[PDB]
Amino acid sequence: GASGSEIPKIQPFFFPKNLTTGKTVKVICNPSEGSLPFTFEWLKDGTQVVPSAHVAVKTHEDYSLLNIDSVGWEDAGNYSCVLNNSAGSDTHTATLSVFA
Amino acid sequence: SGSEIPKIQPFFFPKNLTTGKTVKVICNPSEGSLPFTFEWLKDGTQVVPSAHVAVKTHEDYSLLNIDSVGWEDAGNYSCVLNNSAGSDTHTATLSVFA
Ligand code: NA
Ligand code: NA
Ligand code: NA
Ligand code: NA
Ligand code: NA
Ligand code: NA
Ligand code: NA
Ligand code: NA
Repeated sequence: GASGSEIPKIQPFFFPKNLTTGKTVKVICNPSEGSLPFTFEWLKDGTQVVPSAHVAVKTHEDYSLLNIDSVGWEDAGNYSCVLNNSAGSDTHTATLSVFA
Repeated sequence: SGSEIPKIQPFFFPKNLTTGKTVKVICNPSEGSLPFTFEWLKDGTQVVPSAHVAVKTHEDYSLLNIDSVGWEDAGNYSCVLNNSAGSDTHTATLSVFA
C-alpha cells in the first residue's frame, strides 16, 4: 500500500576507551529510524575500509558490523559509517584509540 | 592453549532513545578462546524473545534487537559470555525518554 519514505538516522556508536594492543574490537552501525532498504559504507581516515586478514565488514539488511582483530596502532583513527536508503543519508564518526 | 578466559567488550545503550526507535546492542569478547556461548538477561531474568525483541547469537557475538522501543523495555540488560575456561558478565541500562 502506501509506503512511508523516512530518512535514515544512525544509532550513535563509539569505540571502547582503554583498548590495548592485540585485543579484538567490534562496532555496529544500524538505523534507529528510516525506511528500508539500507546500504552501509565504512570509512577510515578518509578512505573506504579495506577488509583484510584482521579487518572484516559484515553487512546485513539492517546493520553492519566492523571487526578488528589483534589491534595495533595502525588501526587507530576515525571510522565513519555512511547509511543510506531511498529517502536520504546519515553519517556517524567514532574515534578508535589504541594503547600499548 | 584454547583456555583464555573471556572478557566482554563494554557495551552501552544510546542516550537518545525515544518511543518507537529501533535499538541494537552487540555483546562480543575483546579476548577469550573460541567457542563461546551467550545469554542475555533483563533485570536478572533471561530475555524472552518476542515479535519486537530478538536475540541473534553468532559465533563471536550476540545481537540484542528491540523494535519500537518503549518504556516497558527500560531496564538493566546483562550479557553473559561463557567458554571452556570461564565466564564474564556485562550489564548496561536501557533508558527511554517519555
Ligand atoms: Na564504547
Ligand atoms: Na559495540
Ligand atoms: Na565484521
Ligand atoms: Na595510532
Ligand atoms: Na573523520
Ligand atoms: Na551517502
Ligand atoms: Na530477575
Ligand atoms: Na537479526
